[PDB]
Amino acid sequence: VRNPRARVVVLRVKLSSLNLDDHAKKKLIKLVGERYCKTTDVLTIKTDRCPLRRQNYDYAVYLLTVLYHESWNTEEWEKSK
Amino acid sequence: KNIFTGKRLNIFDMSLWDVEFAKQLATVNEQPLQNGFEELIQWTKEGKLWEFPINNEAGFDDDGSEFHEHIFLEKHLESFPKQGPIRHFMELVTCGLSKNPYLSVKQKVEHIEWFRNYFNEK
Amino acid sequence: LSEYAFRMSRLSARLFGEVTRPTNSKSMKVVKLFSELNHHTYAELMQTLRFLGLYR
Amino acid sequence: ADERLRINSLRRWRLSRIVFRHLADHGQLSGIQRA
Amino acid sequence: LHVDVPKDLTKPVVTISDEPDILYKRLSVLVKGHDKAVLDSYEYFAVLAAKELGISIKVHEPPRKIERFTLRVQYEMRTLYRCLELEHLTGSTADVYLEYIQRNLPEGVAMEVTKTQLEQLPEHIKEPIW
Repeated sequence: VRNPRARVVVLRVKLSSLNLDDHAKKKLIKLVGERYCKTTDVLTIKTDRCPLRRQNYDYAVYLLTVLYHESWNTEEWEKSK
Repeated sequence: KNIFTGKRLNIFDMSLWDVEFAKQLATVNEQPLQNGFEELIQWTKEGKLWEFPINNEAGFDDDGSEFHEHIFLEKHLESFPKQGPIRHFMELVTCGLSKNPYLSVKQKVEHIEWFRNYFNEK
Repeated sequence: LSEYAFRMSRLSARLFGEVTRPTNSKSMKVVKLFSELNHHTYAELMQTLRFLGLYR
Repeated sequence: ADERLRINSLRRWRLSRIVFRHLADHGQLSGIQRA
Repeated sequence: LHVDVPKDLTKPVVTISDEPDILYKRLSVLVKGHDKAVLDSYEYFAVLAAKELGISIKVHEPPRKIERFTLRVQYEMRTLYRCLELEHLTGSTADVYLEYIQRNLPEGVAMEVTKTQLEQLPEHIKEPIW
């Protein structure tokens, strides 16, 4: 029954639903790069690193979590926009 | 009056042998298969047929591991040089291993240990 | 290429697990290396069943 | 094997063509028709 | 059976658990086969079963593909597709429907089901960390 392609998980969330300000939205978009589509306002994280599917789902959620927190953070180099 | 009312004894109020006794109990309801659905049911109870809806990772759990064991393998690099070129080589090695979906954590750890050894003889 | 975009690219590398330090592309080869990973049994079975008297 | 891969780091039907044809030509290989 | 009938039937046990169920926006079922008639009959079966199960279903036909190769003797493979997109079904309805239609999957027909689960934000993302 094993099929290696079943581990892939795709998380899709519209950035307008995330509690982001202007700076946070800019930072999130230009962090993600091509994962974010300007036309649709949708961010798509595809996770396939882990063997299982639960592990890839957890990794996708963790990635989104850290991405939000690091977009809402202003480092020192952030000052020199 | 029914046979269920009347006089009674009034005496009382309120290993291998067990294995073969239970196996003999099983024979009481041991009938030949009566149709095809019954055959599929018996086969899936025996573990013969696949479970439906089909789960492509059925019978596999990767030793109950979590993602952070597969993605963050840099805690196995503590005994190595922390700033030389082996730090470069091994950090990049573990970056490679963390992107491998075909291996379990145990094989990755053994591989990192083999590099540990190999550099220590050298 | 602005310095801001460079430091941000290596930040995103930290986020997504990509190699933060740019190791050109030549040394990256082992990243790819570690990204990825019977006539007998037939033969005697036919002849084994043969002398038992159920195959040909 | 693994040792060989490590030191390196430190630096469709699986049948004969004819047997494929007989099975393919007799309809014994599913989905493989002749154009 | 005209007189000799089972008196009572032991229905299977379906216990209403206490956990909340998964919700699926969409459930896309791509069946690939070598025969168009087989896929048409399977489409009829799946669509009908969805109708008596109350699930909203739409059907379309993704374009066929051909793989040609040569040994001159030129052999061909045709793959035809049928896509059944179900909408607005819960976890249990989807699970039972999929079990049924997968146990009734004919010969030479492979299945690809993509399930689009619905989830809410993690509590770690409702507000920033202070």
